[PDB]
Amino acid sequence: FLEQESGVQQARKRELQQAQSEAQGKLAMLNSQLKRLDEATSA
Amino acid sequence: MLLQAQIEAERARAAHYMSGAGLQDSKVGTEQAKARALASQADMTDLN
Repeated sequence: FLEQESGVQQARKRELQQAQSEAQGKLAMLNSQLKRLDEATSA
Repeated sequence: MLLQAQIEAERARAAHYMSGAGLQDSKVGTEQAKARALASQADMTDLN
């Protein structure tokens, strides 16, 4: 009851997925440009 | 007759009744706990 009244109940449940998905996708896609730079500098 | 009717019956009845009294005094606490739990559940329902 305490949680549903303005706590982790509606704090985390978005935080978890949004932060995880955003950070993972952004880091992988930023590594994409690193892979492409390696492509350019190799062949 | 008399020997068994006294030792066997009455003392046993006393023991049984004291045990029952102790059991009731124990059950009081479970009643308290049930009351508290139901109050909490009602609070949850009202919140929702």
